[PDB]
Amino acid sequence: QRQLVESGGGLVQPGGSLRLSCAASRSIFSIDTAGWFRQAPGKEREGVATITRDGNANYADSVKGRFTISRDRARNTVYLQMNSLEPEDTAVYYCNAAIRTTVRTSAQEYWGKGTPVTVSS
Amino acid sequence: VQLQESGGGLVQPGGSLRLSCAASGRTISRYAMSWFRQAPGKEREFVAVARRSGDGAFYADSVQGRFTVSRDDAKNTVYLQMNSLKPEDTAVYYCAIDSDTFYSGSYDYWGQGTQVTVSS
Amino acid sequence: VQLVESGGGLVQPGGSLRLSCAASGFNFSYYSIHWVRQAPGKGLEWVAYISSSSSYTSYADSVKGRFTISADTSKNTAYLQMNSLRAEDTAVYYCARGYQYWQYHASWYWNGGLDYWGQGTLVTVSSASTKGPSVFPLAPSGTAALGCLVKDYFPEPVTVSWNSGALTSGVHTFPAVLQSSGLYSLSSVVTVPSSSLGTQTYICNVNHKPSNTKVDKKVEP
Amino acid sequence: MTQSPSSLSASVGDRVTITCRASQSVSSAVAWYQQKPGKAPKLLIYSASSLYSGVPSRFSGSRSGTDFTLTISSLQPEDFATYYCQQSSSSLITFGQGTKVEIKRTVAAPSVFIFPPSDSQLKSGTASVVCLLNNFYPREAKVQWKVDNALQSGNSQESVTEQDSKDSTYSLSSTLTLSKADYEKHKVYACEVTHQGLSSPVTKSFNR
Repeated sequence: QRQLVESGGGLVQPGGSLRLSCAASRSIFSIDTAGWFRQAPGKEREGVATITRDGNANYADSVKGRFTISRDRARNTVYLQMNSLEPEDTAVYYCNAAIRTTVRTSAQEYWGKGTPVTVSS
Repeated sequence: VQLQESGGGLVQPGGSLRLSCAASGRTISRYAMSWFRQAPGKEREFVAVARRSGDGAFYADSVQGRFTVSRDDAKNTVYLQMNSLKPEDTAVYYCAIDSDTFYSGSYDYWGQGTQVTVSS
Repeated sequence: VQLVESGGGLVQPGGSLRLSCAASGFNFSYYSIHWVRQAPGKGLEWVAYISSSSSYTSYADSVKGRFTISADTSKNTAYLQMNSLRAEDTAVYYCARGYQYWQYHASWYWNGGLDYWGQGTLVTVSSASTKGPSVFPLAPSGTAALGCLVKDYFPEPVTVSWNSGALTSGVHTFPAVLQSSGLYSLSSVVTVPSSSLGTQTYICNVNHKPSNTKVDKKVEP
Repeated sequence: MTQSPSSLSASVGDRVTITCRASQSVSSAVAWYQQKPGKAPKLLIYSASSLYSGVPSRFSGSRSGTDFTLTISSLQPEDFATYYCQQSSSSLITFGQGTKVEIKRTVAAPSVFIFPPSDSQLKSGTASVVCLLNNFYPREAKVQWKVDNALQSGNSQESVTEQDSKDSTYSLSSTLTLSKADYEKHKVYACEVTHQGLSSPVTKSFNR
């Protein structure tokens, strides 16, 4: 599942912050429902957040307070700003989507490739 | 290649000396440097070895804890700090270079020795 | 999360063989599979890599071309297909889980690693057939050493006991080494009191199960 | 990959450091593994600084310059095994040659023994001569075979035991193999041993 491109991960000291941005490959009409998944190296793909069609911003139960999902209806791009990071949030952060190409074609899934995020001294 | 020990002498039981071994004609930084001692009539016996920096120092049973070997690579000199000295430590002390950088004890060059006498 | 290797017996040089890496538990379409090899008494060495589909496959120069990897998400299984086996490839091959898109990630600040490892199978290439050891005394001439030379056997393993297991202190049974013949040899030695040599009997009991060989050898001064 | 220390000795509870020279790869960060004798290597550190879920906190990462390092703060009597560094690359990873910690202990010179071939073996056409170096430390040693005082090459093999779990020593066997006809051409069979704990070589010999 390609044609999505996350970007923004990078080393960051404990308590820093940064903004990952799921995207689209070319001229996509709309992003129905996003979602950001995490796959730290010794665990299972958890799941961290969920926007909906209009807005729901439902979060996990260990992250409320640091993670602020959003959308950019102008240039179709889901966002995810993590603030005051911690050494337990190291993982690769996948992106999900519900792309719909044109104004009448039915929806269709899409997975990303994800980006790494390391937190340490 | 020449080695020259110094720092021996007469010392009281419980006392301290520091032996030095100065090398010429050879850069010691690449080689382990060892101390041996020989009491009259006895075989020359191992005391301590300082391998290259980071590769560790090793010691004989009889001196463990009391003696410490150390290195000054820049000055091509190795040291034996001898504390808590015992009568049994009386001997001529010798330094030798291990010519094998892989540490198999190829002792080709020896000093002339320095006398240590521990008695009151 | 129980990786399981299987499929390792004995092969003639140049031959071919498949190796099966049964997965379980994790959703197999998410993770890669790596085959890490280890020669006897050396450091590990990476050999292959297969993702969910077959559209991803790297290789390692050691078996570039001689080896065909393959996947089957039907039973979460992965298969290695080795051909033109060389005399050196004798090894202990593994499995190892690991990220799917492990290339697009790797960078100057992240490296996924290999989480779960299997347990290893023992491929072995030879021309060599099953053969029991010859057992020869290592005769002693305040501690004495004595032993048994356990020579020209194949494959591993052999066991050696002393005095039917009553003598265990000071025994050293050396790791086998492969001779230029392609057969193994080792010695088993024991140190004992020199004053015992006249009045104590020393017998090495050698067992090579692959050949059903059992030999007791009295070791006399 | 070239790990710099290769036989780092150490005692219990102390601190030790181990470094993996980036062999100017893509320099993607290392991920240290650990392996005990004859088992499955485990993960210890990924991305060069973070721990693996459920690993004691004694360990640590470090990204000094372009020389990645690992530091065991306190050495539990359990941690004694080989360690491996694993650097990614363009499209193939490669494990380092790997270093091996070991138990510090005051040097022990080998006891040396020589064994002539048995008459039973000779009657079959081959002569195996065995030299035993027993219960020594550190592991490095040299065994030279001399036959009528002539140094031998190419006709011997060595085996070394794993470190003894009680006394932390090694033993070593060297086996010289000759045809019966070659064996019967010579009188003096000698094994000459050196070790850093020996002030002079130890020779054990027999006359055929």
